[PDB]
Amino acid sequence: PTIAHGDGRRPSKQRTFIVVKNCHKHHISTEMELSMLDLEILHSIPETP
Amino acid sequence: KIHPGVAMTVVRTDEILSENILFSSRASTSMFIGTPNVSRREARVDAVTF
Amino acid sequence: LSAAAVWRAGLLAPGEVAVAGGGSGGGSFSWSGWRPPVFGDFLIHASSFNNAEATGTPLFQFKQSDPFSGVDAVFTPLSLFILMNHGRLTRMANLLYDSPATLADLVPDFGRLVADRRFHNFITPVGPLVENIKSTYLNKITTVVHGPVVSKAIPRSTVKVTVPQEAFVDLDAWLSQPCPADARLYVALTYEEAGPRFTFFQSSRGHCQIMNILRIYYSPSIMHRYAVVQPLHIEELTFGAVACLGTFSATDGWRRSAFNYRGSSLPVVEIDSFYSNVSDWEVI
Amino acid sequence: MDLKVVVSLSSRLYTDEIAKMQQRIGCILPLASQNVQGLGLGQVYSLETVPDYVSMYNYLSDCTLAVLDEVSVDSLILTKIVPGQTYAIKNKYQPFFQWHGTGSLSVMPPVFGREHATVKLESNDVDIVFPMVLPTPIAEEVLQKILLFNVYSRVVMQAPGNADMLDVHMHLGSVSYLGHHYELALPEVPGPLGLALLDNLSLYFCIMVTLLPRASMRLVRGLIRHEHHDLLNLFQEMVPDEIARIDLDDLSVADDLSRMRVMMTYLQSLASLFNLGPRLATAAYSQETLTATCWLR
Repeated sequence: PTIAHGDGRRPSKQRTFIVVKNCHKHHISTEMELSMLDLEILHSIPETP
Repeated sequence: KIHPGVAMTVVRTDEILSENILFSSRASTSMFIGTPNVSRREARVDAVTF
Repeated sequence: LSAAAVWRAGLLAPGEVAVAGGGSGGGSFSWSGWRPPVFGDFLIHASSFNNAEATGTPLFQFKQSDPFSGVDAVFTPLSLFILMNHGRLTRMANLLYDSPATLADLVPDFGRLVADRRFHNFITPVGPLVENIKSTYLNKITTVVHGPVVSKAIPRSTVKVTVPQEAFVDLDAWLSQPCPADARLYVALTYEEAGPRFTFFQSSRGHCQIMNILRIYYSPSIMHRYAVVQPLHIEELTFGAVACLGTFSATDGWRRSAFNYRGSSLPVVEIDSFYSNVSDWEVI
Repeated sequence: MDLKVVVSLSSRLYTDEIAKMQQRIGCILPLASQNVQGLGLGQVYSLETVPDYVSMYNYLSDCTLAVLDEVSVDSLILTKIVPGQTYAIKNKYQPFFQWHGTGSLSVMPPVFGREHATVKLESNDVDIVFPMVLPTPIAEEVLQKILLFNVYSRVVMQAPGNADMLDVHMHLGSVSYLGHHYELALPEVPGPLGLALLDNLSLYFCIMVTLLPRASMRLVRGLIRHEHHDLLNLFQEMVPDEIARIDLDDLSVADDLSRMRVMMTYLQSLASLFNLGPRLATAAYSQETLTATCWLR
């Protein structure tokens, strides 16, 4: 909005602002390691100790 | 121990390990959390790397 | 969780698999890829060997000129360097071996092969040693000739590669950021008026561009030649030759350790996760 | 094994350049290992430096190449080049080269002009120029042409009565192709690394000129005194004085063997010098859709 004045200033006629904001897209990557020599036995069933 | 006829302004940097106090208002930003998706890398000689 | 729920695709099986249909396409479950290397097995004389040296050492086979010999011994650059010192770091070299006689007479001609300066095409690199039985006669060794280093047995242990630090020269430390992903390891022959030498080069650059920087480094060694000698019977214009031993990971750098004999101490550059690939000899 | 290497930008890529980066999809870009600068060839080939095409050759040969397939704002996805995988490469470069030859592929610096491989990026303080992709015979011919030009333009500049500067720029000039002749971009000073390459080449040259097999001299003298071959057109029925004065001796065979031995070894060393820059072996370049399966040799 604006403010009417008594004196004659160059009056601002209903200014309308449109701003936009973009997304700061950024990601996270972790690093797990696993050795495969014990991964064949997780799908199977145990019978020997 | 004599004057060389030349004066020397001597600058110097200084790293200060300060601790900063952050303040933000309530609910200014909004986070969007994706779902964690897995992928595989090169299999090393000891292990595979997820 | 949803990580365990998305785990079914990323569990195993490089490539993928069409789970059902009119036909089954692709089977790679219960095999996590990681191509196993082929093994170059050799049978050497036990008198040509030292048992006390560690497993991951880059070897060098000299191919036998003799037809009536099923066996063939090997050279390591320690053994090779003390063989140059016998044909004509030394205090390290005598500490290992007692008698260079059977090694010098093992090759039929050694002063002749340096006289014609054709020592490079008779030494075929077989990469780092891994597997080693111990016998008093006809000892059998096995080296990972091409691919990743691994033990033979079902415990498939990584084998760190021991290259001697005093015989190794860094490239980038003497040059003082193109590609820090690839880390390649080169061995280089080097002639001299005193006695020849084998040296090693770590490089993070590519294979084909590495020789031109090696000439720039190597130029003070070639400025000393030709001032005191001039080749007749024409040979000797070649001054060393380089080849590729393979690559290793630059994410884990080389960590210096201590390969000790009982006599004294000897530092060594350890190469872990080495991917062996013997290429051809490139002269300078 | 992983190939997907994502690279973030740092600021908002403007929508005028997302269209041309949509147009440049499937091209090749040089890596640095992430960051934004150096992911391309602007850091070693700028406007300020005279383009030597050898230091940027050092950077592209020394670094693993990378395919650019997806561009988004504030994030773009790259894919490295690791030996053993057969990459899909599209020939999307304005100096057109059909791969009817289906030979081995080669990468080269942007010697066909700055404009054809550049892209402006007013988001950050980074500009990207692209490496040129082109077949093996054209690449080695343009390589020997740019070396011969940077070694002979300097000696034409060394001439005091340099009446003909435009002689080599129109005889050497363009590139040899049956479809068209495509004019290239020419430096005036060779730069340091180019003279280093000519230094090692001249070292090999003066080492190999000390051994010439003398029987071959007799053969070219006899063929000149036979019918003038179409391959012999460069002599136009003339024996040079130098080959006439190095044939004062006779024909032997004992020195010929060791001569040829050192010639094989030094020509293989020269080939190792000229097999510089990363190379691609091609299986079945598809013509109708301009894509090629290629793996790193």
